[PDB]
Amino acid sequence: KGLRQDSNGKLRYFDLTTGIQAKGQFVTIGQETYYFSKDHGDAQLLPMVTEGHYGTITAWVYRDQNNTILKGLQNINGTLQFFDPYTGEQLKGGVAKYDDKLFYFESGKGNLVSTVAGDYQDGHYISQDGQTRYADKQNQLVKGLVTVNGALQYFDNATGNQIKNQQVIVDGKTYYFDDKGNGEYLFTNTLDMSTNAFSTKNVAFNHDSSSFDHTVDGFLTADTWYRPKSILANGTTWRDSTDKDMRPLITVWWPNKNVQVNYLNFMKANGLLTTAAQYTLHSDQYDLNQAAQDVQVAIERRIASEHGTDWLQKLLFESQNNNPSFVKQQFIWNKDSEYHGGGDAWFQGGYLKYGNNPLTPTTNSDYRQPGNAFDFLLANDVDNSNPVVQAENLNWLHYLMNFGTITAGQDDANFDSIRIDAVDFIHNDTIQRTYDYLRDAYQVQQSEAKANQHISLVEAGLDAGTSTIHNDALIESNLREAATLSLTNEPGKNKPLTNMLQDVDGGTLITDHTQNSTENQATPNYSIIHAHDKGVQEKVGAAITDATGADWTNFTDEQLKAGLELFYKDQRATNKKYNSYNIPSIYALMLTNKDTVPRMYYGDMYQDDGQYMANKSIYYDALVSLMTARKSYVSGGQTMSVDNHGLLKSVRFGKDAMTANDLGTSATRTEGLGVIIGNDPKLQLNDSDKVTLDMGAAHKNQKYRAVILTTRDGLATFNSDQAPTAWTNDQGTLTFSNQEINGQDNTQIRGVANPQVSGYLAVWVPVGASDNQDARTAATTTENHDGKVLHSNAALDSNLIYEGFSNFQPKATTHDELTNVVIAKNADVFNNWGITSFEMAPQYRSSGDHTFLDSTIDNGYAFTDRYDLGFNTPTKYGTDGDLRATIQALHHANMQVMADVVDNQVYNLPGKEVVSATRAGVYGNDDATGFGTQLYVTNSVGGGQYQEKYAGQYLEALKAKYPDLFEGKAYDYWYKNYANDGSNPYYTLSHGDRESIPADVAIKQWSAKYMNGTNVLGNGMGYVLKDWHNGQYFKL
Ligand SMILES: OC[C@H]1O[C@H](OC[C@H]2O[C@H](OC[C@H]3O[C@H](O)[C@H](O)[C@@H](O)[C@@H]3O)[C@H](O)[C@@H](O)[C@@H]2O)[C@H](O)[C@@H](O)[C@@H]1O
Ligand SMILES: OC[C@H]1O[C@H](O)[C@H](O)[C@@H](O)[C@@H]1O
Ligand SMILES: [Ca+2]
Ligand code: NA
Repeated sequence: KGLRQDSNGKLRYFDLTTGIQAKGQFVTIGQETYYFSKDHGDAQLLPMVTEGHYGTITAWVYRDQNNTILKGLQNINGTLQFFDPYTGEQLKGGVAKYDDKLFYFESGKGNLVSTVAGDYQDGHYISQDGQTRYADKQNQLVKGLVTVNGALQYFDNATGNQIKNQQVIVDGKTYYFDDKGNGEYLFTNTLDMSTNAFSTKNVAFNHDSSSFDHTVDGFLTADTWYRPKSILANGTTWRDSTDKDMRPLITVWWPNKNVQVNYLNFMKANGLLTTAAQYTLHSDQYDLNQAAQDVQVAIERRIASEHGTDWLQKLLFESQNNNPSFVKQQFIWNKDSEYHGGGDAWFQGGYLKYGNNPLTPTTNSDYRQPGNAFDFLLANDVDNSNPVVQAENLNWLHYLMNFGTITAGQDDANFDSIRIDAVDFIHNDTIQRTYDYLRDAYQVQQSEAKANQHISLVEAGLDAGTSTIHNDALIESNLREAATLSLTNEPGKNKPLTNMLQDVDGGTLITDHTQNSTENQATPNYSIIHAHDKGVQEKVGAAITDATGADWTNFTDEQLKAGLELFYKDQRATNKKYNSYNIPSIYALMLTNKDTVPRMYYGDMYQDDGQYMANKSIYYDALVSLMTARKSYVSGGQTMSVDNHGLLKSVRFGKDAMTANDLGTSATRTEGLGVIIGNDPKLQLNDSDKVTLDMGAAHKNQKYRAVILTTRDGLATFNSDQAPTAWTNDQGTLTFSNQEINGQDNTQIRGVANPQVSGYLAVWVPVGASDNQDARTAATTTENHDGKVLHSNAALDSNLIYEGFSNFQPKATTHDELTNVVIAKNADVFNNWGITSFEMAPQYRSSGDHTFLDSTIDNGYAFTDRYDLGFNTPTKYGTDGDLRATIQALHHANMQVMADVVDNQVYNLPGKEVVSATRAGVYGNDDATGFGTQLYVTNSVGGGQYQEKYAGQYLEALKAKYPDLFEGKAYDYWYKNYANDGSNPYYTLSHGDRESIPADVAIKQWSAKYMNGTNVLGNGMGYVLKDWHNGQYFKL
C-alpha cells in the first residue's frame, strides 16, 4: 500500500508489489526521496539539492548556490551521494555509514546503489577445502557482500568461499568480481514486469521472425522493433495490430533498472511524459512500470499525429544535439561495459575471443587454437588452425606465386618468395605447411642454387621456431635492437659499442663478428635498422601529434603533411628529437658485416614529403656509396674489436681469405675493406695515440682509398679511387691518428656531431679494383645433406634485399607517380646497387576504414579482399596491370620479387553474426573483466569480388599435383621458454602434428566460424538481449 502513517503519525513504507516494509533503505516516492530507519522503519526526508555545481580541490566535491562545499549524504538530481564530513571529498567506489549501516557508492558516479553487510580491516584470508575464505578478528568466517581492506568482495553465503572472476547477483544488484576477487557494481536489476491487462497487450504477436526486426541470427538486439498483439491507437483505443505495426522493444522492456530509469527521464526530457515525479534507482518498480505505460500514451498520440514512427526512430536511436543516442548513453550498450585497454591490448583497445554456445551453431568452432606464442593483433583474427582455412591459405599463396600466369598468362610476372607478416600470430601448422608448398613448388631444399632463387623471410627473430628449425626463411638479426642501445640515441645516451661484436637474441648467438672465419654456422638472418613499421611509424606519429594533435593511427592528408614537414626538418638537423642518430654508421655495419642479408629501407633513402623516389634523404649518398662498395669489395672473413678509445674496428679480408693470414687469389688483393665507427662526438685523441685497422696478410704495403670520411658538416663519399689515400705497413696495418695523412682533409680521427654522424665514421678500400669488380659469390648446385634450406655463407651474404615502400608515402596524383610505375622505370637502378631481392609492399586493396594506421594511409596491410591487387581501380601503388609490369621489369633486371603474405587478419567485413565472446589480450589469454562472456554481434561476413572468384579455385589441382600438402604430418620446431629467475630464455625442441586438410571446401566469403576473434567494437555487454535475472537469451 505504499507510504503509510502509523498510530503515532510516523511514516512507514510498504513495497507496492510485495507489501514488505522498507527498513534500512531509501525510497523515492512521487517527488521526494526518504530514508527508512533500520529499527522502526521511520521516514527521514532527504531534501532535494538542485542548485550547485561539481568542482575540485588541491578530488571531486559539490558546491551549493553559495559556493559552499557539501558534506555527508546528499540527494542531488535524483541520486544519493556521499561527501567526506571534513574533506568534502566525494566517495566513489566505497562504503559509508549511515543509520549505523553500510551503503556502497559506485565507482563511476559515486551514486548509492546498495547495502554492504560489513567492513573489515583486521581479519585475514585463509585457504580451506581448496578455496579462499576470509576470517574476521574472531577467526569466524565472513559471508556475503562485504568490503575488505577497502575492496568490495563476495563470499558465498553457505560456504564462505570467495568468488573470483564472476558476475554475481546480490539483493537485486549485479556486480563483477575480478581475478583477485575485487568487485565493481554493474547495474541494478528490474524487480519484475507489470503483469497487468495493459502489459498483456504489449506482448509480442508471436515468435516468428516476421514479428521482429534488427535481429541477427535469430537474436534480438537493443535496436529491435517488434509487433505487439495490440496497439493503443492515438493513446486511447486498443485495437489488434496489423503486419504493418512495429514499436521499439525498448519502449516496453528494459534489461535493467538503470536503463528503465534513464529511459523515463529521457522521455520526460523530450516531452513525452508530463510530471513532477522523480525516477531514480530507489523508485518503486511499480511506479516505474506505470510511468512507462503513461509514456506509451504520449508515444501513440504522437504516432497518430505524425502518421508514423520515424520521429521515434530518431528520438531513441540517433544523436540529437551531438549527444550519443539514448541506446549509446546506456552502460550495457556502449564501450564502457567492454573494459577496453590493459597491457595486453596492443591495438584498437583490445580483443574479443570467440567461443561456442548451443544457440550459435553457425558460428561455433572445434578449432581456434593459437598454435603459437601470440594470437590477436588487429581487426578480425583469422583462425589459421582451422583445416579449411589452411587450405585457403595454400590457395592464396599459390595465387600470389602465379599471379601473372593466372591473371594474364604472363609467366614472368609472378612473385618468387614471401614475407610472412606477423609470423608469431598465426598457427604453426600453417607456417609449416606453407614451407612445404615452397619445397614442392621450387625444390628449395635441394641446394643453395634453388634456395637462393626464393629467399623468404619472416617478421620475427629466433622466436620463430618453425622458420629456424630447418632455416626455411630468414629471421631478423638483433642488429636493430643492439644499434638502438649503442648508436641511435643522442649524445650521453648510447651504451658502448662492445654490444656490436656479437649478434645475440636473448643470449642465443646468431653470429659472432669478432673473428668470423667459418661458413654455414650462423642462423640465416636479415639485418635492418628501420622498416615501414619498426623505428619509424611511432616517431613520425609523434611529430604528427606534436604538429597537429591528431592521433598517430588516424589523421588527414593535411595533418600528415604537417607532421612530415616537422619530421624531415628534424631529420636534417644535428640535434634530433624524433630521428635516429648515426644512421649511415649503422648502415655501414649492416652492409659490411659477414653472415647476414641486409635489408635497405626505402624511407632511409627517400623522404615522404615527396612522391615515390622524388625527394632524396640526407643519407642517400652515403647509403649509395656503401651499397656500391659492398658489391665491389665485401667478401671473405671478418674481424671486429673495440679499441681503447671506444672505436669499433671491422675488417673484411676479401675473396677466399677467411682469416687474417690467408692470401686468397690475386683477386683478393683489391677486395676487402675496413670500417671505423665511434659513438662519441667529443672524442679526441692525444698526439701519440694511433687507431689501427689490421687489413690482413693479403694487403701488406698497399694503397687504400676512402669510401666514406667524416667531415665537419656531414660525410664525404667517394665511388672511385679518386679519393684521399693511406698505406698499410708491412703487416697490412692501416694507421690513423689525430693528424691528417699527407695533409688530406678529414683523414684524421676525431669525434664530430653533425646531421649524419654523432661520433665517427670512415670506410677504406684497396686501390686498384677493376671497373666492374664484383666481390660476390655465386650459389652452387651442390646437394644439401644437413636438413637446412638456407645456409649462411658467402653466396647467401651476396644477396641484398630492398624494402620498397614507406607507410607515409603520399597518394599519387598522376599515373607516372604511382609507385609501381616508378619502380618499373627504375629497375636498373636497383640492379646497379646490388639489390637481388625486391620486397614490394603488400599489394592488396586497402579497406580504407581508418580503424588503424594501415587503413588510414592505405599501405596494403589492412584489406577486406585478399585477392584484389588493384583490379578495375588502382591500390595506392597501381593497378593489377601496373603490378605485372613491375614484377616483369624487376625480373628482367635480375631480381627476385617478394610477396608480403598477410595471413593474420581481415578488415571491414560488413555482414553481422552472433558469436560468444570474452575479452582477451594478444596472447589469446582470457582477460578477467566485467564484460564476462556474452553473445556478441560481430562484423564478420564478407570478402569481395575477387575472393569469390578465386578462393578455393586451385585446391583440387594442388591436391592432384602435390598431394603431400593435404596430408597430416609430424614435424619439429624450436620453442622459446622463459625463465622465472631472470636468466636468459632457452629453446627446446617441440613436436607438432598438422592435420589433413580438405580440397573441396572454398572460403568464398569469410564468416565467424573461420575467425578466432575481433578487435572490440563498442556495442556493449548487453547489445544482444537476454534476461539478466537468469542469463537466458532471447531467440526466435
Ligand atoms: O564540471 C564537472 C563535470 O560535470 C558534469 O559531470 C558531473 C559528474 O561529475 C563527477 O564525475 C563525472 C565523471 O567523473 C569521472 O570521470 C567518472 O569516472 C566518469 O564516469 C564521470 O562521468 C561526479 O562524481 C558525478 O557524480 C557527476 O555526475 C559533466 O558531465 C562532466 O563531464 C564535468 O566534468
Ligand atoms: O590481498 C591478498 C589476497 O588474498 C587472496 O589471494 C584473495 O583472493 C584476495 O582477495 C586478496 O587480495
Ligand atoms: Ca592471429
Ligand atoms: Na613463382
